[PDB]
Amino acid sequence: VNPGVVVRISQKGLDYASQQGTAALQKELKRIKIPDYSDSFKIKHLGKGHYSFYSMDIREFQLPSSQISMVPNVGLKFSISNANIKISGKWKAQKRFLKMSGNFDLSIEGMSISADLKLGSNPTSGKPTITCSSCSSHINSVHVHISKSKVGWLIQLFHKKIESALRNKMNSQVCEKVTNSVSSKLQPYFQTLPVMTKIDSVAGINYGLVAPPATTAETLDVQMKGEFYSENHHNPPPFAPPVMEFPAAHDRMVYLGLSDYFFNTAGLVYQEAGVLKMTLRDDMIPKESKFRLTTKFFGTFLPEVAKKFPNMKIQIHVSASTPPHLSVQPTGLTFYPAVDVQAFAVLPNSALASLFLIGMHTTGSMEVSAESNRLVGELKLDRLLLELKHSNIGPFPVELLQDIMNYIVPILVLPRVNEKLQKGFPLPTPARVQLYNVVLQPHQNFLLFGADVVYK
Ligand SMILES: CCCCCCCCCCCCCCCCCC(=O)OC[C@H](COP(=O)([O-])OCC[N+](C)(C)C)OC(=O)CCCCCCCCCCCCCCCCC
Repeated sequence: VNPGVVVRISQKGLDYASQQGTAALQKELKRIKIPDYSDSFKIKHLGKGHYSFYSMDIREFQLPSSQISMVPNVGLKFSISNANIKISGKWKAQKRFLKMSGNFDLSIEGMSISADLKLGSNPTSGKPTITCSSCSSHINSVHVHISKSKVGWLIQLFHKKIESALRNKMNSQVCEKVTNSVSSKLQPYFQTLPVMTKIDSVAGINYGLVAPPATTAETLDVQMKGEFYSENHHNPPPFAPPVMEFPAAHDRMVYLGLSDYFFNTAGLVYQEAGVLKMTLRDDMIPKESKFRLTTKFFGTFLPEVAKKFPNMKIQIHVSASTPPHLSVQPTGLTFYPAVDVQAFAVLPNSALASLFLIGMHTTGSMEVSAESNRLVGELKLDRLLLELKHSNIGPFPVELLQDIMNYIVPILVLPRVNEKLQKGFPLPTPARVQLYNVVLQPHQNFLLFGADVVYK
């Protein structure tokens, strides 16, 4: 099925992911435990004894450079190159009754760590997966700076008996940490991505992955369902999502393709739940106005109203007749709302007497922006078109209600609607990230959302 939303992370985005990762990887690397090395010796002109290098602690583990390359159709390749591991510890040697002790410094440089990241999807939950398929460290030199006392044999000893085991265990510990951090911390983090985002008492958005993440030459492509759903009653959309093929760029870190299907499912869900309705009472209009929802006022042009229903208030019911459409094109987004406006006369017992039913429809601009990690918008209308559907007070020129419709609608109706639109809809962002410096480029059948991300 064509996805309703597509997320494309660019190289700039991956570079950021790697910098945050490496930084987080440094801490785990600095917590590696290297054993104590105690062994005996017997040198031709020195004698027999027991040496010991122990109580070693990692003081600095700098990872200056890190990089994530994209291996088309395969995955990511994480690489660190000039790793510097500065270790410190103590040592003690004993020759007969001679006891010698002191601290020592060790420096491991030119360490290279390479790891393969494989991306997948979990169908039963719709969450992305990431695991480390391969890892390999590599140490170039080991500078044992016990340069403080004339004890060359001990330094010779370190290189001839200990170095070969230290490096091997260091290379294993590093890849052990990397592999673990991926499964235990990288994967669980990217699963904070919203799958079933509940936005209110009525709707929610389904951001579930509909296929495994595809790695290309220059982008990591993520396909999401992107359809507003209802929990009170499930109903599939009478349309299919468009193929969102957009220019892969590297100006921003991430790019979202928000299809028209996505936006239109919202309209369907809110309509069918019977919530796009509103009651206008005469007391909502500020007391200092020309128009009044009273039969008296309506008497100026429709009496009838004042003739059958003498001096009473008027109540108007505004409801959506059909699901509001939203068209996305390179010029901008257009909204097509159709409403049923029915006027009732409020009898002295609070009962409602149907006056007439009006069919209104218009065309407006839907502007879209982003605040925090939300998608907000604002609706603006054009001329309103009235149509008379049925009248209990006889046929009349439906054009007489134009002035009333042109006050009520933009003063009473539009305001409430824009409040929800300005509240917005949650975007598919993982935890602890905020989107800044965004660009919204309208395209044919979908909206392009580009942005930079900042990880807390
Ligand atoms: C696709 C979603 C659309 C929404 C827009 C956001 C899209 C994401 C684009 C990247 C920008 C966001 C950066 C996220 C940072 C990644 C995790 C992090 O910083 O620390 C993890 C966490 C870091 O730990 P921690 O700091 O988060 O919390 C742990 C704290 N301690 C350690 C004390 C317990 O776990 C790790 O292991 C860090 C990375 C180690 C291995 C390095 C691997 C290379 C880097 C990974 C980048 C590849 C990701 C590919 C994404 C594709 C999947 C959709």
